[PDB]
Amino acid sequence: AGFKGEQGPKGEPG
Amino acid sequence: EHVIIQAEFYLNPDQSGEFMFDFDGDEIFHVDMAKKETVWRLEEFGRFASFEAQGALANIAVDKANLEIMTKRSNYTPITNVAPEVTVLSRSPVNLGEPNILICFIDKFSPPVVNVTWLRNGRPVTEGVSETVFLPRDDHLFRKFHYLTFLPSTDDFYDCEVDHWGLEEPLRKHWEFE
Amino acid sequence: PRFLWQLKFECHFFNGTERVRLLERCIYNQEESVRFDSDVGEYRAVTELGRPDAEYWNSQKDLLEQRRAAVDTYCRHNYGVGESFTVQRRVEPTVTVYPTKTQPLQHHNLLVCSVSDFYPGNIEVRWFRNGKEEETGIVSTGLVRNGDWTFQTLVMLETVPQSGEVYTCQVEHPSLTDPVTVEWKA
Repeated sequence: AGFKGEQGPKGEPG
Repeated sequence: EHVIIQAEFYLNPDQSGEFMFDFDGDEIFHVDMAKKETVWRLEEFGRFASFEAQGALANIAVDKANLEIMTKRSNYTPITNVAPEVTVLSRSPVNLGEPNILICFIDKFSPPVVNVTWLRNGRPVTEGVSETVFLPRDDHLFRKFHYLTFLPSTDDFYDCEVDHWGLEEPLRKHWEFE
Repeated sequence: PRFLWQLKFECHFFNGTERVRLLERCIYNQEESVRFDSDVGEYRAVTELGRPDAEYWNSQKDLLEQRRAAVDTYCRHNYGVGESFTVQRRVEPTVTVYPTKTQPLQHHNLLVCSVSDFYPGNIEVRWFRNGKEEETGIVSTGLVRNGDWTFQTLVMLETVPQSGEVYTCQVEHPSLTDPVTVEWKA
């Protein structure tokens, strides 16, 4: 009954 | 004045991925990739908490790519190895015949890849030993712990042998009763 | 030839959970490239490499709006989930004292006060000789992080144990309602 993970964005291809 | 940190790192070529939670310095848990599950630093935490591991795997994936992306417009600037400072201490004060635990602090290094070994009277120890994944540090380097369980004796003596690219020859710290 | 990409989602708390700062930072080898500081409300570039992401992301409104709110949906969220076993974890310190050197009365040696197995890290240690507190020449190893949610320290004191003396290490720690004392004599 707990903890969330903070999702993350994806890098700009280069 | 507490802090919680979702520290995650990915590195090539090794392809070692890590996702973990840190609180005021110590790790709450990390996600075992292989087992695709969650590993609590203290079994008690589990009865207290929960974490959907599948979601960790995602981030690492984006991370793996985000790396490949950066690894490129950096002109393949490789990682500059940082030598690990190594030291040894007992968890509690030592008394003969009183089981105790030897700690080996591998601190302030990078990359998060290393080789550790416990030695009892010259010989490598295999039973009664544990460790921790690569812990993050405010300076962006890594921290690692290792544990040996022993029963203080006068003849016995130990060594925590640590190897890491940032050294010429493996590092060998000693320890013995008093 | 290794390549490392780090990533850190940190939540900073001040005064319980009244003021909180979310800091989402993506790091390269050991060089932080971009970051989102709740105290600004948008990604910023820290070096040259990050500028790209600083733009591509600051353009994604569903992203920014989610990030800006992360201060509660994330920070204030986990803080309250793990408070009981993290923020309020308490472990009493077991104290041990012992003479460093081996020398009959009248000869000058270290006295070590081991304060181990404790949490939080916040702690105070004091040296006493026959009721009079010591302040000068007190060397401290500093605080140690054992890695298993436990701290430890060593506070040394040098003297010339004379017969009848009583050295006492007094410790005060949040896990204690009353200080723990350990004496030692000649």
